[PDB]
Formats: sequence, structure tokens, C-alpha cells
Amino acid sequence: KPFLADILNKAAERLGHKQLWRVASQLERLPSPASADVARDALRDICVFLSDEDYAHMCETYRMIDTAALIESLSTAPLTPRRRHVVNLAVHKLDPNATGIISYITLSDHYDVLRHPEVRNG
Amino acid sequence: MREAICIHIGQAGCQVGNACWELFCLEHGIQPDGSMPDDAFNTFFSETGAGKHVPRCLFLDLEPTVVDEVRTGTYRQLFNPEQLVSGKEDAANNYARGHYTIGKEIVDLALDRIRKLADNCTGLQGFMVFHAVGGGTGSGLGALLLERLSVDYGKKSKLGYTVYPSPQVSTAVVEPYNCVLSTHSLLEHTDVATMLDNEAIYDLTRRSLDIERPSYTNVNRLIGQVVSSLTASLRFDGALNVDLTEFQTNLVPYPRIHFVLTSYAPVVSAEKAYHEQLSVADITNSVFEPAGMLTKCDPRHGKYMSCCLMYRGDVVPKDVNAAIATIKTKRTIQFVDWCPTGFKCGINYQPPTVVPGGDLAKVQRAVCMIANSTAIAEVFARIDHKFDLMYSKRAFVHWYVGEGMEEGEFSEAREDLAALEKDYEEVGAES
Amino acid sequence: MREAICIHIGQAGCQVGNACWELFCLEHGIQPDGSMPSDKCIGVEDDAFNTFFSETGAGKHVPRCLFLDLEPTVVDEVRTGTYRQLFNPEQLVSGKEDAANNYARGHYTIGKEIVDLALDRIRKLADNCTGLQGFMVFHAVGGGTGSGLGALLLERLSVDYGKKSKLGYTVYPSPQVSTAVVEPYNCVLSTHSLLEHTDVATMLDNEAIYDLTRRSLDIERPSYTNVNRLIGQVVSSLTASLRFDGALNVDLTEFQTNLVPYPRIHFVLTSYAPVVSAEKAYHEQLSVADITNSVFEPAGMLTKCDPRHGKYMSCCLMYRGDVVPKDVNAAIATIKTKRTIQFVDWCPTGFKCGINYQPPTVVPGGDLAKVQRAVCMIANSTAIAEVFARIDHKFDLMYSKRAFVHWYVGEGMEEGEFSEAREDLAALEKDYEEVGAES
Amino acid sequence: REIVSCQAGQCGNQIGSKFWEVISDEHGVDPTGTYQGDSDLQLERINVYFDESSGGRYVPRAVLMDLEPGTMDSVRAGPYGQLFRPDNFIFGQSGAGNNWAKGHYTEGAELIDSVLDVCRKEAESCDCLQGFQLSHSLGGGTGSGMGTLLISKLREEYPDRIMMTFSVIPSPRVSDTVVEPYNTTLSVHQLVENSDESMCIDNEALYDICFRTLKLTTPTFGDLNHLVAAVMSGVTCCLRFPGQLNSDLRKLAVNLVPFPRLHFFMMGFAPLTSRGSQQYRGLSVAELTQQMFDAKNMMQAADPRHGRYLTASALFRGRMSTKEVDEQMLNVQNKNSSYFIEWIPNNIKSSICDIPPKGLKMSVTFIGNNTCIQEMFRRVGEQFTGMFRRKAFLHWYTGEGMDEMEFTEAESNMNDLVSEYQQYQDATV
Amino acid sequence: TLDSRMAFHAQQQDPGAPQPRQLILRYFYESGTVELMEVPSGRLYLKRTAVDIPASSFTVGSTVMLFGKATTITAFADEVTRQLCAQCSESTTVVITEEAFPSLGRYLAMLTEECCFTITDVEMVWVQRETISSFNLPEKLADTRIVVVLCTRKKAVEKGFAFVERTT
Amino acid sequence: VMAGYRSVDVLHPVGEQLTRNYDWESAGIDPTQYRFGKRSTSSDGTTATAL
Ligand SMILES: Nc1nc2c(ncn2[C@@H]2O[C@H](COP(=O)(O)OP(=O)(O)OP(=O)(O)O)[C@@H](O)[C@H]2O)c(=O)[nH]1
Ligand SMILES: Nc1nc2c(ncn2[C@@H]2O[C@H](COP(=O)(O)OP(=O)(O)OP(=O)(O)O)[C@@H](O)[C@H]2O)c(=O)[nH]1
Ligand SMILES: Nc1nc2c(ncn2[C@@H]2O[C@H](COP(=O)(O)OP(=O)(O)O)[C@@H](O)[C@H]2O)c(=O)[nH]1
Ligand SMILES: [Mg+2]
Ligand SMILES: [Mg+2]
Ligand SMILES: [Mg+2]
Repeated sequence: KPFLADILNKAAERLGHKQLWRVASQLERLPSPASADVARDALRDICVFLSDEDYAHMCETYRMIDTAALIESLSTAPLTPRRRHVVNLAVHKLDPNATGIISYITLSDHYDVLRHPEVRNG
Repeated sequence: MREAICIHIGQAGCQVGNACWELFCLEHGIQPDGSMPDDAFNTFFSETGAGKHVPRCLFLDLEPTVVDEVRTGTYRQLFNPEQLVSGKEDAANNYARGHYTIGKEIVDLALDRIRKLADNCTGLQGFMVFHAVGGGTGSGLGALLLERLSVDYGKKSKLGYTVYPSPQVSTAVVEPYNCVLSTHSLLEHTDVATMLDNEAIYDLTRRSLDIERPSYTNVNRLIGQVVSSLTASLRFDGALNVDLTEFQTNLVPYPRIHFVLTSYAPVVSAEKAYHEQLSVADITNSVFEPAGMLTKCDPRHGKYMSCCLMYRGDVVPKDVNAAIATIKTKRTIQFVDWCPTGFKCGINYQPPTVVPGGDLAKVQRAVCMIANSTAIAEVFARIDHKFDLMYSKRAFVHWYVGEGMEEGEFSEAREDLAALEKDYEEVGAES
Repeated sequence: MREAICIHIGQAGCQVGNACWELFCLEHGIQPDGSMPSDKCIGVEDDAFNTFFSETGAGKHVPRCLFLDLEPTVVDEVRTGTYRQLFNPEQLVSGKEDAANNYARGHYTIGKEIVDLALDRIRKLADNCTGLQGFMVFHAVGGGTGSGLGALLLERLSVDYGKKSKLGYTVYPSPQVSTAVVEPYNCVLSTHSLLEHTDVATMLDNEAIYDLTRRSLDIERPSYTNVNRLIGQVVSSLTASLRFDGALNVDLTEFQTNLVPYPRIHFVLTSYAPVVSAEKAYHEQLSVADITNSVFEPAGMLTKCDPRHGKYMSCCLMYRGDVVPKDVNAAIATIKTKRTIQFVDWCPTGFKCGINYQPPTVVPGGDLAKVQRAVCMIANSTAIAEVFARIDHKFDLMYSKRAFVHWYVGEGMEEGEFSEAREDLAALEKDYEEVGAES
Repeated sequence: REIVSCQAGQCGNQIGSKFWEVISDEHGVDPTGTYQGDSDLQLERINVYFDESSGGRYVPRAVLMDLEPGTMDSVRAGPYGQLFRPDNFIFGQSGAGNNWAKGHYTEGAELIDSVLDVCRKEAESCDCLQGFQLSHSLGGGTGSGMGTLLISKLREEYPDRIMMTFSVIPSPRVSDTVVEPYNTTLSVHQLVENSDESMCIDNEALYDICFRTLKLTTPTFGDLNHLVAAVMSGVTCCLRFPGQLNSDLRKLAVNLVPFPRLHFFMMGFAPLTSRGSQQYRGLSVAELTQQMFDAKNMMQAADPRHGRYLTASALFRGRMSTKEVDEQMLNVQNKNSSYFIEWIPNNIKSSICDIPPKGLKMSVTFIGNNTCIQEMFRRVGEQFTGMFRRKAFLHWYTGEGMDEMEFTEAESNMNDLVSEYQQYQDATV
Repeated sequence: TLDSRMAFHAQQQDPGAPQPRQLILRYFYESGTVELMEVPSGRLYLKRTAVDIPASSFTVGSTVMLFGKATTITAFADEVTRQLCAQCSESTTVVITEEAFPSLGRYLAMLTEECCFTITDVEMVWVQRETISSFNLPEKLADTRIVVVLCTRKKAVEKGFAFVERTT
Repeated sequence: VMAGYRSVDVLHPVGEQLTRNYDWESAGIDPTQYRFGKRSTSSDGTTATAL
């Protein structure tokens, strides 16, 4: 998965670690399935770039691209199974109905601050 | 750091080393090529600049069949073309030949390669010599190489895993002669000597592992599993770590007392592993049962002078202590009066591994048993009877006489072997 | 600058020089035609090759060598083979009638009609060099032209060029295996010339090279080709210090005084490692300490002269490749700790080391494998008295009742020359024994 | 106050190259020669080591010496090689071959004349020089044999200038020369009566510092020479930079040479920490002083606590306080009064410079005239006598022009020096 | 010393000197090592020293810094070097018109990373009604503002064709 | 008879390496074009960086 690793890192430095949600927003605005050209365009307007070899590898592993599969791999592969089930539990708690929609009120209710070490520092 | 140099002598030694190394390669994730597709392998393998590793072992036999089998088998890539010495004609179950005539033309280069390995090593913990005294080369060269190693390295740690002749099953008629001749060398010039008789492990495999037709492959595989269990403490981190000298100072109470019994549990098969709930107490009890013992030496027939338990896996000190108390409470085994504690345990977090072509089912928890017991006098009381009943009227003696050994060496070896039990029951006698 | 003249005498000298010059051309990127490859024809050239090849305005290098043999077969083989373009028609001086293993014939009858031309060629080569370090003479004392003509040439060089350095990398008769039967005569007669008229002498006997090739390079049937390839590798390893940039470069006179303690004591044992095939090279930990230990091993040298039976006088190590000065220091410290090899009491330091950044090169189509690092060791030791004892016991047992002496006396040689040579070799034993004796 | 430098032998040339690039970096001088320093203090005394040409760019006031041209070529090919003046590369054709006789009597005499010519013109160019530096190794042939001849001739021509001789005296277990004790014995006697102050360096101690003080697995000669380069740059920095209490070579000599023959010092440099220990230790005079006197931080492999410090000098660099630069040295005196000599009170000369070395907030250079250095002289003399009993490795010297009587006189002078050190180490008031 | 190397004629132009130094430098591309000599004599100007400058920037017509020295490559030195440099670092030009100025950085980023080109030079050019015919640029760029990139890569012409097909 | 001697060959060629058929392709090393040995350690950091 060299193209997955490259895109994940590239986004991490270019946008910041805390806002990797931009790639998800772009790929959701993409239709399912999406053509490779528009996938490149929309994915890359956020200034994340892939080499031609990595792009060819991505196309071969995945004209249409399974954008849902790309999202799943991006959010799934770079996690060891510990992190896999940890994030699965967090998402399940955030969305108990498995509806694929997270609201501000529910996230604020389910988000904890008081145990953070820095707010313990005060 | 923590290097341990392995030496294998004879057919039995080479087979045991083959099993040991096919186990260690998987324990470190090293392919038979020598490279993996953390300096844990530094103890056994020497890393090269090509990204692959070479084992720190010397194979040696005066006949070429086993060594060319190694040189042609799967581990050609792994094994160094040197440190894999071949002879020209074997001793052929003749300690005289393997020690005086035809072993002296190979011992010099054997020590040359061994000292090359030692110079490669930096923090060498000790030598591990795998052989069988019942054979000719394994006795003769097992004496010559060990005495030369002793005179060259002084008091450096040496552990000799010796496949002693079994009381009932023996594949040679001069086997008792070789054993009695070589016990002198295994006594004076070996820091620890480990019993590895055949028929006991045979019965263990037949009963616990349930194979109708086991073989030497299985017995050496189990022996290698025991070896790796004992040596894993210096190879992976654990709650309680034990080094070679660390358990030597606990298992050698007197300089003459260094012959040690071994066992291993759970020795279970694939079908029976899933159903059983393996606990620390259960595995410790199965260890202390004579059934799980891999040497024909009944624990009930003697007093355990010292115990040392290599616990591997998710084993924990609380359960270790609970098992310790249970062993103290039950009367199946008794300890020597002047040895109150009598126990040592080494806990390691690395669970044992299982290799292809084997029968053991991998268990998240296991434990090996290394013991000094007064019952070891019984195997020697079998061997001395076995030897005297043939030496009473001078049988199988002309072969040794014509190979440059004086006839009085037999009497000297017999007297030394008798001194072995005259010390065993002496130290086992209650104060 | 830093030029050295290679004089090859006899068949053995001629063939070992052929191997040496092939290897030198390979190291300096010189095609067999004598010129640099067309693809890398850069206009400006470095001064590295100047030590062994003389530059021509046409851009074609010429080796600083003198091939010399009474027998025309080997020199004609050189002049016909793949290096005819590289080699000058001159400096390849040829005789017409052979010496035929006769020191008397090669030094007293047939050598005089060609020694003058040989010295003319030497002068022609020397006037071209402005920084001549010295002469390296390759020959075998076993034969006639190697012993006799070589002795005469070294005598003339000593009387003409004064105190110019001289290194005879000569092939003495191996102890148990020999090719010539009057080879002991030739060796004992030429030891007088190699003692007084040669500044350093290096032993390159054949059976030690055979055993090395068999046991380390894994060649069941080695030949003179392989022997000469190893000898050329050793020569290149010793001479590369002034050829290439290194951490500690040494010249000829840098190790001359460090390896010669007394004027009469300059015979030195040679050794080189790692010498291993590609099938085995990466199986061992080819480190500086490992290669130093392998060199010091009796089975890793080029001579059948056990050091444990003798006592080292002065050691010189020539490291090539990625060697580090304190890796060398650690090897020296472990050699000090080692007790199997022991030095003489009056020479505490006893070590020279020269580190060079140029790893050895392997000839195309060869059998040796290129290595990250290598080392060549040249050592003065007291153990050479044993090979001298072998050869002089051979000579006395041959000379007891006048064997083959008629051939020598029929070529203008007095009978007392043999006795004088025997006394000289006895003194060469006695001084080694005396200096090796404890204080 | 001008110091003209000389490099002799391969060791001396490499050490001088390292020192010259270090001082050029400190003064902000690129290999082009143009100054680009970020502070005017560099130009304020750039003259001490640099003399500029008509183009406004500076060149080192250095003289390079070797019979071999190979090390000259390497030095010129170095990153700062082109900064040197081409006429200052004086080289011969035939090397010394580790022969003090060859470098001092026959091959050195034919070239010391040109070296003296260039040194004379360089000394006359400046207003009035403070003196001479030499960088050489006493174990080699041309570095030592020609080095001592240079020392003698420059002493004869300029009696009243300060002569510093950075001599790399080498150790047997790190040795690489069989005639090393011969060369060292033949050089030390010249240095005794011909050098104002000798600056002792051992490759073993440099290696020890590189191994455990710096925790570098394999730093080569390019890293060993950087330490002595820093030593030179910190020992001369008093001239080139201002300070609260400035000093000079003459000040160090008068405060560290109680007797004319007692002018050999061992070197140490502070601070010296690994990359991983940079953020673990606080940089302060308290941490500098403890390592100033430590054995593993001292870069001359002669053990310091088997001798009594006759004198010592601490050249501090960086804006600091005058309290803890001398109160802590008094603390060292008090709690190591056994290790410091009695009849000389406050063995410590202290000097302060306002400009620390580049990249270091604070630094100190330690120069000590301890009597423990007699161990090196005694053991190298033992080696010299061991080879001299049997006349080994001596036909070269005899044929090159040396005399047995001169060898014996050198041995006697060495014994006199070691006895001079010993009789002050042991005697009481 | 036998290692494969790239040899280039180079100039330094030391301050005050009336003429360039006229050196040659060999870069051993398998490593980071460089060495230099001068054409007239041949003395070793610089030893074999490792540099941090990437190998892709050692092409012809490019200037680099070697220990504070501005060293400019003028031309190759050997035909083996010319062959290998043609195989590896092939040069090409891409001209982007005035309608893509808001995506100027976008196109440059795709040149650097999408197309794996390395940008030896990037400039802007005001096209003239005479320069258009003098240098044979498309007529639609006359009297406009363009950006020109000198970029090198393997198969540079084909990569540029792919770029101009994938962009407007 | 000497004409029949043509078909007779040499039992052992001279200068033949005793190759035991290593798997160099899987090992990833070309024996002829690989410099066998240990790349000497490169001490990370230098004295200049330390100062
Ligand atoms: N553990 C183990 N023991 C074996 C094995 N093979 C044979 N043995 C036993 O070990 C004893 C020693 O015999 P060998 O293995 O042949 O050793 P040896 O006799 O010294 O070898 P040679 O003298 O060359 O024949 C025999 O009597 C066998 O009973 C084996 O593969 N593993
Ligand atoms: N190392 C090496 N030794 C050789 C070689 N050829 C011969 N020798 C040995 O060196 C000894 C000297 O032989 P030659 O070099 O032929 O000397 P020679 O017999 O005087 O030569 P001619 O009189 O011309 O035939 C012989 O006895 C051989 O054993 C060779 O090519 N390499
Ligand atoms: N610090 C340091 N010491 C060196 C260097 N080169 C050589 N040496 C030492 O100098 C000694 C040899 O001196 P040498 O250079 O041969 O002196 P010369 O023959 O007079 O030129 C060796 O023992 C080395 O330890 C170097 O670059 N730096
Ligand atoms: Mg057998
Ligand atoms: Mg001939
Ligand atoms: Mg003042």
C-alpha cells in the first residue's frame, strides 16, 4: 500500500495531523463510483499529490475508481488492530444507530475534556 | 552481547543441532536463506552486512554422511561452509579411535574454528555441546574437544547436552563401554551435563503426544524445544531473567555434582491442546509427574537436590508461587534436608514456538524443568552394572587395545564412575 | 613522482609480472592496448598511474618494467599475447640460449652478453623517472636465469644506483615439493646475492599458495595462473599506499627501516587476507579484527614457515578499503593479548600500519571475490631460520659426494663457490638465531 | 602580536589544516579568502593568523613542511586548501621514511633553508611577531627530524619570541611505527632546550575522548584533529578577542614554566558532550571545572592523579562571572590539595575572553604542567633503551649520519628530564 | 577510484580573479562523493568528499554550492557521461499561458511531484510579436504573459506530453 | 589408437570453482558485481557537530 502511505503522510504534513477530515470530505463529495480523473482533481485540490507510479498502482488495485473502497482503506489500513477496534468503539459510541451521520450536539455530549492532562494542569 | 557458541558432535549431536537450529530460525523469524523477509539473534546468529545472519555453531563428525546431508539440505544458505567440519572415517563406536588415533587429526582444526567463533563473539556466555556418549565419535571427540576447550578457555561456562544410553533400549553393544569411558571427560571438563536418554522421551511422545510411529526427528525436536526454553531467558526479556552462570550457581552445589535431569510441559497435541485449560499449577504438576520427565530417572526414587523452572509465556509470579506452594505441600516429591528453598524460577514473556514437520501444539504457557536430584545415581547404577556384566571376562576390548589405549583406562573409568554414585548417595544421605 | 621500476627475471618472474601488470592495468583502468578506454577519454589525467606507467604525448601509457629472460619462449609469449600493444618492444629484452637451471651458466657464461643490455634498459627506464622510489625484482631463485642472471643484475644495480631501494619478491624452493633438482644449488648460490645486494627479500614459495588456494579460495586444481594472481594482488596491496590516497600512506623507505632491523636481517614473511571466493565471502564477518587474525593464522599466509615455531621481529600491515585507524588499533591490541604469536623482547612496539582507501580489485573472469576491506602483512621473524635449515640440509645432502657439480664447474665456476655459499647461509642462520635469542 | 604557524609531517599538516579551517570559521573567512563574519570583533584582531593580499582577502600566515608531496596535495585539495599561499608549500622529492636522521641531517638541511627564507619573510611582513607555532608528531621522521631543526634555527634567529610546539607524542598500544621511541627520544631533547612551551598530545587519549567522552563509535582523524584544533583556537583566543582578564602565550609561559626544563603540558578541553547528552547537561562553569581536571576529558594519555600539578591555566571563553571562574578553582585547590603542589600557592592562572567558540555558549581550555607526564617520558625511554641495547634499527641512522654518542646523549637528556619531573613530584617543602 | 562517475566541465569564478577557474568535477552517482581538478595542470583541486547536493541537480547548465564555492556546470566531459546523462536526466521545457496563472503553483506542484520532473529553472516571460516567430512559440501566446519551466526527468518529452494532455 | 584417444576427455577441468549452487537471485546479490564484506560503521555525528 505505498500509495496509501504516501497520501496519508502527504496530507498529514500539508494539512496537519488534526484535520485529516479534508480527504474524507473530498471523497464524500466525490460520487460512488467516481472516475479516476475527477478523483485525482478533487482529492488533489487540497494539495496532496501522488507520483505517476503510485497512481498507476492505485488504479490497478482499485475510468471508475471505487471511492468508498478508497475511503475504507484510508481509514482502515494504517491502523494496527488495537487502534482498529479502539476507533471502531469510539465511532460506535458516537453513532449508536450506525446511520453514518455524526451531529455536533451528540459529539459534544460524548466528547470528554476533564480527564485531559493539560486541563488537569489547568 | 550474550553470545552462546553451539557445538554438535556425532550423528546424534548433528541431528539435535539440526532440530535446534530449525527451531531457532523460526524463533527469530529467520528464513532458511538467512534473512528476514532488535538484537535478539545476537546470542545465536551473527548478522552480516548483506542483511542476513549466520548461526554461531560448529557441526563436527568424523564421518561425512550427516555433514553432507546438512550441506545439501534446506539450510545450505544458512550454514557457513566452514564451521561444518567433516572427517574422513568415523570412530565406529570406538572411543579409542575417536579420542586417540583418528580424532587427533581433526581436533586441532576444530579448535581453530571454535576460537575463530570465539573471537567473533564479544560477550560469549558459554559453550553448548550436543552429543551422545553412547557413540564412538561423540565420546572420543566429545572428550578431546572438551578438554582442549577447558585448557584454552579456563573455567568458561560449558553445558553438555548428552544423550545417555537408556536403561533398556540401546542401539549398540559397545555403548556401555563408551559411556563409562566418556563419563570421566563429561565429569572433569564440563560445567553442567544434561541427561537426554532416548526411551524416556520415546515413552513421553507415545503417551502424551499420541503418535503411533514417532522417530528421531520427533525426539530431537523435543530436545531442541527444551534447549530453546532453557536459553530463551538470555534471548528475550522477562520478569525473572536467568543467565548461564545464573542457573549454574544454583544447580551446581558441589563441583562433582553437575548431572541434571530435564523435563518439559505441556507436551500436548493439537487435538488435546484446545480443550485443556492449561494453568501454571497444572503445568507444574505435569512437569513434576514422572510421566512428563524425559529421562529414565524416577523422581520418587530419590530426593530433589535443586529445582529450576524456565516458565515461558504469559506466566506470572503469583501463579508461580502458588504452584511452588502446591509442590511443597504434596508429598509426591521430597527435597534434601539441608536445602530448604531448593527452587529457582525464570519467567520469560516469549511463548514457545512450534516448527514445521513437528507434532507439538503451541501453548501460550509452558515450562521446562532442570533439576539436580539424588535419583541420578540410579541411571549410573544401571550403567555400571551394564558395563561390568560385559567387562567381567574381557569382551569387546581388543578393538580399544589395538587403537593405542592402555587396558587400565577401563579400570580407571570404572573406578571414576563408581565414585560418581559414592558421591551421589553420600551427598543424598540425611545429616 | 614516486615511481618504481619492476624488473622481471626468469620464467617465474616473467609470468608473475604478466599477472601483476594485468592487475595494475585493471586497477588504473588501462586497456590491454595500453591506452585509456575511449568512452572515458578525459583530457586531463591524475598522477596516480605515474608510479607504474610512463605517460606518452599520444596519451598511451607504458609500464615501467623490464622483462628479461635468456629463454625466448615466455618473452615471445608476452610479445604475442593480449599485452603486446601495452608492452614496449624494448624493455622486454630477450636472450637466445637458456641458462637451463644452471646458476654458473646464467651468471658466468651466458649472463654477461645480456647484462649490459639489461642495464642499458634499466638506465633508459630510470632517466624517465624523476622520483624513482626503487626497484622491485620478481624472480625465482630455483632456476638458473632467475638465480644467476638475477644475482648479476642485482649486483650491477647495487654498484650503479647506490642506495636505491630494492625489493626482491622472489620464489624460494618450497620445503617438501620441488620442481628442479639443482634447485637447492641455485637457491644456496643466489642467497649470497640476495643477502648483500638486495635490500628486502620476500618469500613466495608455491606450495603455501597452493594450500591457500585449495582451502580458502576453494580451487581443487590451482595453477601458476592463480598463484601469480595472488602474488600480484599482494604486490598491488603493498604498493597502493603511494598510488592512492589513504589515511596513513607509506612509501618504500617508510617501511624499509621499520621492517629491516639489521642490514643482514631483511628476509620477511608475507601474508594476505581476506582471500575468499564469492561463494563463501559473505558467510564470515569480514571485519578488520577478523582479517588481521586470519592473516596472522599460519594457514592464512603465503609461505610454509610457521611463526609459532619462531618469533616475530617486526610486523607491517597494509590495510585497504573501508578500514578505520582504531579498528586497526583494536586488531593490534588483540594481537598483543594473543599469546600464540609472540614478539622478540627488544622490539616492544613492533608494528607498522598503513591505511589506504582503495579496496582490491578482481580480474575479469577470475575466481577471487572483491571485498569491502583487505590487508597484506609483511613480517620479519626468526622463523625463516627453519626454511633456511630445510634448504641447507637439502644442499649438504646433495653436496655430500659431488652431485651435479660438474655442470657448474664446466661453466666457469670454481668449486669453492659452493663452500662459500654454504658458509654464508650458515652465517645467515646463525645471526637470525642470535638475534632471536633472549637478552 | 603575531603568531606564524608551521606544519611538519603528515600529522602536523593534517592538524594544521583542521586548525586553520577552524580558525577561519571563527574569524568568518571562507575558502575564497573574503571575510563574511557577522561580528566586527573578528576583523578587530583577524591579523594574528591572517595576512591579506592586494585583493582584500586574507591568507593564513602558515608554512607547510614535508619531504613527501602527497600530504601537501591532500592539504591543498582540502576544503580550505586554496586559502593557503602557494609559495608556502615547501616540499621535497624523497620522503624521510620515519627517519629522524634523514629528516634532520641530510634531506632536511637542503629544504630548511627555503623554509627559513619563507618564515623570515612572513615574520618581517608583520609589525612585530609574538612568535612561532609548530604542529608536528615526534614519532614520525619528517615531522620530528625536520621539526626539531626548524625549532633550532628559529630559536637561533629569533631568541625572544614565544615558541609553542604542539607535539603529538604517540603511545605504544595505539602505535604504528617501529622506530617511534627512537624518533621521540631524538626529538624530545631538542624540544627541551629549544622550545618555550611544548604542547603534548597522545593519539590514545584523543581516541579515548572520541570513544567515551563523545560517545562516537568511529570518528576518524578528521575528528581527532578537530579537538586539537579547538585546543589551539582556545589557547590563542586571548590575543584575537577581548576579555575581562586577557592573557597571551608569554603570560601562560611565565605562569606555567617554573623552571626552564619544566615546559611540557598535557591538554584537555571543555565542554565535550555527546549529541544525546547535549540537552541533559547544563552548560556552566561548575560543569566545566569538574571535567577540566578529569582524566577521560584530558587529551594526553598520562594519568593525572599520579602526579602533582606544578601549575595550570584555565582560559575561559564566553560572557560569565569572575566569581565562579576563580572561587571554584580555589575549591578545586582545597579539595585536591594532595594533587596540587604545596610550595607554589594557587597553581591556577585564570584568564577570561568575551568571545566563546562558535556554537558554544561557554567554553574553557585547560593547560596543565603536571609532573605526571614523566610516565610517558620514562616509558618511551624504557623502549628506547630496550632497542638501543642490541643496536636494533640503527644502521639506518648510522649510514644517514647519526652517532652512537649523540644517541647516548639524547638518552641522558631524557633521563635528566624525567628525573627533574620526579624529584619535584616526590620532594616536600 | 574505479567507481562509475559523471564528469563535467565547471567554473568557479573566484572573487578578484579575472578568469574562471576552469575545473572539472566527477560526481560518483552511486554515492554522494565529488572530486575536482583543474584542466591545465591536473592537480587534485578537491578530494573525494561527500556532499548534500542531490544528484538530480548536477545536470549540465546548472550551478551548485561546494563548500561555499559557486560551481557552474558548462558541458559534459566524456561521451559515456553524455550517454548516461541523456538516459537519466533528459531536459525539456513547459510553457504555461496566462489563463492558468491562478493555478501556477498547482501546475508547478504537479511538475515536481505528479510528473516526477525536477525543476532546474522556472521563470516568467512577456511574449513579443517578434520573439513569437523567433522562438517558434504558439501564436496564441503573442503579446501575453507566460511561465517557462526547464525541467529534467527520464523520458522528458513524453512526460511533458502527458502533462499538457492532463492539464489546460 | 592415438586417433581413438580424441574421444577421451579430462576428468577435472583446471581452475574450477567448487560451486554448490547458491540461490543468489533470492539472496538479492550478484556474486560478480557485489563487494562482499561489512560496510564499516558510520559514527552518526562528528566532532564539529558535537562542538
Ligand atoms: N537424540 C538423538 N539420539 C540419537 C539420534 N540418532 C542416534 N541417536 C543415539 O545416539 C547414540 C550415539 O550414536 P550416534 O548418533 O551414531 O553418534 P556416534 O555413534 O558417536 O557417531 P559415529 O561414531 O560416527 O557412528 C546412538 O546409540 C543412538 O541411540 C538422533 O537423531 N537424536
Ligand atoms: N610462482 C611461480 N613460480 C614458478 C612459475 N614458473 C616456475 N616457477 C617455479 O620457479 C622455479 C624457477 O624456474 P624458472 O622461473 O623457470 O627459472 P629458470 O629455470 O632459470 O628459467 P629458464 O632457465 O629460462 O628455463 C621453478 O622451479 C618453478 O618451480 C610461475 O609461473 N609462478
Ligand atoms: N591526530 C592525528 N594524528 C595523526 C594523523 N596522521 C598521522 N597521525 C599520527 O602520526 C603518527 C605518524 O607520524 P607521521 O605522519 O608518519 O610523521 P612523519 O613521517 O614525520 O610525516 C602516527 O602514529 C599517527 O598516530 C592525523 O591526521 N591526525
Ligand atoms: Mg555416526
Ligand atoms: Mg625459462
Ligand atoms: Mg594584560
